[PDB]
Amino acid sequence: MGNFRFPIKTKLPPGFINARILRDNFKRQQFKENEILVKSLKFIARNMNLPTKLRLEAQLKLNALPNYMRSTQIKNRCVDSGHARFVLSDFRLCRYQFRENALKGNLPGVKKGIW
Amino acid sequence: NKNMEIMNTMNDKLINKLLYKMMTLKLNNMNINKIIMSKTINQHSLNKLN
Amino acid sequence: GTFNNKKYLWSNINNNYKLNYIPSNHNLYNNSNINKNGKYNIKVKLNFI
Amino acid sequence: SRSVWKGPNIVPLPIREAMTKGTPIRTNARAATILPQFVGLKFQIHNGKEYVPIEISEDMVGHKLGEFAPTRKRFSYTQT
Amino acid sequence: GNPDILKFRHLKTLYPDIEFVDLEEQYRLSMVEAKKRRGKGAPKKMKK
RNA sequence: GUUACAGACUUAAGCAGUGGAGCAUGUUAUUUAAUUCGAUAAUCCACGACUAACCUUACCAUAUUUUGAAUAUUAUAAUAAUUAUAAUUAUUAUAUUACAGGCGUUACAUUGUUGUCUUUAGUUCGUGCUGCAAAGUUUUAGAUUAAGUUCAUAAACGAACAAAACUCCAUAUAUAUAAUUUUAAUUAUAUAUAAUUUUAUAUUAUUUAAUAUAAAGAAAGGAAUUAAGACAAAUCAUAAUGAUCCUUAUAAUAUGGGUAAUAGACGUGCUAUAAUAAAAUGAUAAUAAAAUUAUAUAAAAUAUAUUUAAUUAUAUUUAAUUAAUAAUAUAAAACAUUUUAAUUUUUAAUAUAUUUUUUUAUUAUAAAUAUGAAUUAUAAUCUGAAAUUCGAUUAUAUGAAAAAAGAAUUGCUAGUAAUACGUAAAUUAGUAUGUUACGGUGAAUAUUCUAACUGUUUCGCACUAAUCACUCAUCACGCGUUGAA
Ligand SMILES: [Mg+2]
Ligand SMILES: [Mg+2]
Ligand SMILES: [Mg+2]
Ligand SMILES: [Mg+2]
Ligand SMILES: [Mg+2]
Ligand SMILES: [Mg+2]
Ligand SMILES: [Mg+2]
Ligand SMILES: [Mg+2]
Ligand SMILES: [Mg+2]
Ligand SMILES: [Mg+2]
Ligand SMILES: [Mg+2]
Ligand SMILES: [Mg+2]
Ligand SMILES: [Mg+2]
Ligand SMILES: [Mg+2]
Ligand SMILES: [Mg+2]
Ligand SMILES: [Mg+2]
Ligand SMILES: [Mg+2]
Ligand SMILES: [Mg+2]
Ligand SMILES: [Mg+2]
Ligand SMILES: [Mg+2]
Ligand SMILES: [Mg+2]
Ligand SMILES: [Mg+2]
Ligand SMILES: [Mg+2]
Ligand SMILES: [Mg+2]
Ligand SMILES: [Mg+2]
Ligand SMILES: [Mg+2]
Ligand SMILES: [Mg+2]
Ligand SMILES: [Mg+2]
Ligand SMILES: [Mg+2]
Ligand SMILES: [Mg+2]
Ligand SMILES: [Mg+2]
Ligand SMILES: [Mg+2]
Repeated sequence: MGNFRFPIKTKLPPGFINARILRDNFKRQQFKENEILVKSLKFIARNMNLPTKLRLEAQLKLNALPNYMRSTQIKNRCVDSGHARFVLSDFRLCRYQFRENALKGNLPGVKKGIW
Repeated sequence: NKNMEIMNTMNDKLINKLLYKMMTLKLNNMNINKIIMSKTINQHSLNKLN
Repeated sequence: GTFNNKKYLWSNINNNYKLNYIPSNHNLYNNSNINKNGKYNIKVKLNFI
Repeated sequence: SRSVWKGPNIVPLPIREAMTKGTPIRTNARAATILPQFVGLKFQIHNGKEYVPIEISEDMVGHKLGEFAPTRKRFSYTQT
Repeated sequence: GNPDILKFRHLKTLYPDIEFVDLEEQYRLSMVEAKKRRGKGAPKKMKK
């Protein structure tokens, strides 16, 4: 609607905001909210023992779930910038941005790899 | 837990910005004394942050 | 002045490197204020014996 | 769902209304498996750009709908 | 991160006595004012 | 489009490759609704991109949002926390403008950063001295070094950014600690010491310097660091900012499609073209290192593919450990037996015998394979909500090209190259022929001739935004002046 981009009013993440970041964050929140439910639906679907009609219904429900319920849709962005390439998980940062931070001394220990 | 460590260092970085923002004052739109501050250093002992 | 340290040159004390790339005695920094014309910055680098 | 167990890939469609009265089904699915329950129903499967009219024969029963709506144009070279 | 983090807005709430200055915001406002002056301000938004 | 010397993976040897084949990947071109954008001589082309199914994405088709992600201003109203049924605050809601927002355009506006010259040896300041002076000397006559590092000489004497050194890895020794069940003490990790090695005898050239010999030592590498300037080199797609342009659209969300299109072409790789080389097998499990495992690592064992079982692949189900303790994971080449078409250079029927896993005799055994693994058909499995465009396995079939590759061309001097030697992680829900890392086994060769390209130098110089420099004449366009007639 007009007052918000997505259906649910989620907060903005602190520090660096970006449109893509915003999109990702919301998606992550929705996944967190509807994680157990999705799992339960999946279980019901992939069951040889259960009634077939019920499993079909569960599968249909899973199919009909939105873009923001999907775990696969989540993509690890850089947190300092808003890039989504070469994003290292141990400091949620992009390649160049990580290097910049590392040389400054923001990642406490990281340091030059001299051998 | 490295996730927690990452979250802590993010927090610290965010606080630095906040501190920087605070550092500049105004006096009835007469004088704007810009106190310069260094980059903060955050000491995370088991008990306490400093 | 100078950016070499002569305490490390002829004694038992050795130089050490901060993040394995900045001689301990050095301390480098920059800060980039925006102007009317655009962006600029100001590198500073002190030695401290 | 490809694997024989847990298949087929089922999607919700306006199937029963099409069966009652010949109203083509405009699918933007392209990953729904064709079933025996819709052979002889008119589908209008998406191609990226334009919806493609298809009448599902009994030979199509195993396949996906997107397999019959070819997205890219047939390549040629301008011999200059 | 933690969405509830202190912002410049709050630095007025917590410490009203201290007249703080957000520098980046002030700069932005000055730029906007300059744009308005020289006929390069934003066009008025359509409502319909 | 200049002299002259010196240098090294420059060349020369040498080893392995590219260039031919098929595939992978990037690029081009063309196509396309869209094939997003950038990188595109050295200094682009598995580059940005450490994983394009959706998402990521920026592109396209169709839908639908319009103060939207912020900050501030002005109003109505509702809920919750705090106090002793009222009030103070914090928020939310509906609006209200300034705006917000823009991977739109310009790295020939910038920042920061990076590439190349470059680990190349250059780049300058005080005082003194020379010149009327700009300037010069210092900063070099020699020589030497890897080197503007050094000794010889010198109107110089000192001093900085580079060089070297301190640094890290690895090594040797010492001390400390580890109740030698987290054990690997053959270790790990803090702190030292150690070398840019020393000494002496001789032989050449001038007290020293190269060679040789000897005795003393564990004493032998790699990494990071790549100056000034330049290339208006790369980046506005990490990010930010100037100017400029868009503001119901160049901003925002969903569903699908595209980034994977294919004539020719160009790089990088991978796999090959069989016997100084490929395949089966090898459980008192021949021998490593480095690193990962709370967004997990998954052991044993059962089941199916598969009559034994092992192998390999899935499923079943989670033992152990969030780690010097358990798991990823019995490392692999090696070495050993067996087999191997081309090959009547073998087989099998007879005899044969002091070559018996074999010999001899006589009979019959008549250019792509028992190489390679492209291409395709069907069936299963895996991840995921989803595998059609467009992913990864396994099985049963399919079995192209390719017979060591033209001119030309790439990397590498040692634990290096090479390796049909394997191992790990980063990026993932899922996929490495890529990337970044680890050990294993381990060579061949060697400097004199010439192209280039770096130093510094010779000569020249009408250039100084410095050769993308400067610069000459006609012709063409206008406005004067003065001749001829
Ligand atoms: Mg050669
Ligand atoms: Mg060719
Ligand atoms: Mg080829
Ligand atoms: Mg652009
Ligand atoms: Mg392009
Ligand atoms: Mg899309
Ligand atoms: Mg703006
Ligand atoms: Mg956009
Ligand atoms: Mg730049
Ligand atoms: Mg550009
Ligand atoms: Mg000079
Ligand atoms: Mg010089
Ligand atoms: Mg050095
Ligand atoms: Mg022991
Ligand atoms: Mg430089
Ligand atoms: Mg340029
Ligand atoms: Mg440039
Ligand atoms: Mg810009
Ligand atoms: Mg931006
Ligand atoms: Mg838009
Ligand atoms: Mg591509
Ligand atoms: Mg390359
Ligand atoms: Mg072979
Ligand atoms: Mg097992
Ligand atoms: Mg273990
Ligand atoms: Mg073994
Ligand atoms: Mg052939
Ligand atoms: Mg074969
Ligand atoms: Mg093979
Ligand atoms: Mg992903
Ligand atoms: Mg090796
Ligand atoms: Mg020299």
